[PDB]
Amino acid sequence: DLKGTKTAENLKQGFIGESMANRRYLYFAKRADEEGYPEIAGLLRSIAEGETAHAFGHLDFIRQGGLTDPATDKPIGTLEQMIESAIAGETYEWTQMYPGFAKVAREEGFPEVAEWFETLARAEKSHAEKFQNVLKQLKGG
Amino acid sequence: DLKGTKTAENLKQGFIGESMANRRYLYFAKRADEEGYPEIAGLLRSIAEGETAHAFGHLDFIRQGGLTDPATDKPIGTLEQMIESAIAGETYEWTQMYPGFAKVAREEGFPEVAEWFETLARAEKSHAEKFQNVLKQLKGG
Ligand SMILES: [Cl-]
Ligand SMILES: [Cl-]
Repeated sequence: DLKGTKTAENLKQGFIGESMANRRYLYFAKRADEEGYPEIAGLLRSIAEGETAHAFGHLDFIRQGGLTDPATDKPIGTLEQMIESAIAGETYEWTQMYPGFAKVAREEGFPEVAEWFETLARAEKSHAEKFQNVLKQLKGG
Repeated sequence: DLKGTKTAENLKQGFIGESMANRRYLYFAKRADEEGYPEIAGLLRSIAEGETAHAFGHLDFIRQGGLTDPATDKPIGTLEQMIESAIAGETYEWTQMYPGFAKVAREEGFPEVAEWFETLARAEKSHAEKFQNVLKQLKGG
């Protein structure tokens, strides 16, 4: 009964925010590492494990409710569906999103940012190919 | 020169998507684990390390450009700023976001989802307190 509800939206938003929180806190922990704050770094890493649990619990409800992947709007019920979601998102990123970001970065006078986005387009293409090979393995039984 | 540009927006969007990709792929790897696909699971985990590198590189450009944290719109130049960003986001989540999500979940007839959001409000309150104690440690020199 979750499809089309505000609660469906809120689970998706929760997933986005918890995902960012884990990345942010681990990035902050690396700064603590460099500067010599190991107890702060360790606390950041442990809090980040909390954010993993929160993100994964949001995804559990999203699937239990027949809602789609926050990133791709594809189903993620089965493992094969999960890999198809990965392929769809990767294809978008390597063919469309990162090339477009690189072009705009060049247009706006940020060539180093553009080369980073071009690196990421190539990297996401490789990810897409790896996930396509996974799907072939799963569909072959 | 990045402030107010499309490239600033694109770095922020890139960070969001890479953050979700790492969480998604690790969630998918746990399903592969359970079902008995260890080579798929290991590949998912390795691809997820790629997404960490991509997310962190987006954050590097965001900081090098004097842009704010995608999650909180607070600066993240210094370690103290990073902890202040964590406190701001956590305060929002525990006081405002998760309580509101829980109330809406109850209004819409999803009591189990509501109890999950109430658990997360309490958890984020604890995170906020831990980060406040970190900031006190840093400001005390
Ligand atoms: Cl420390
Ligand atoms: Cl396998």
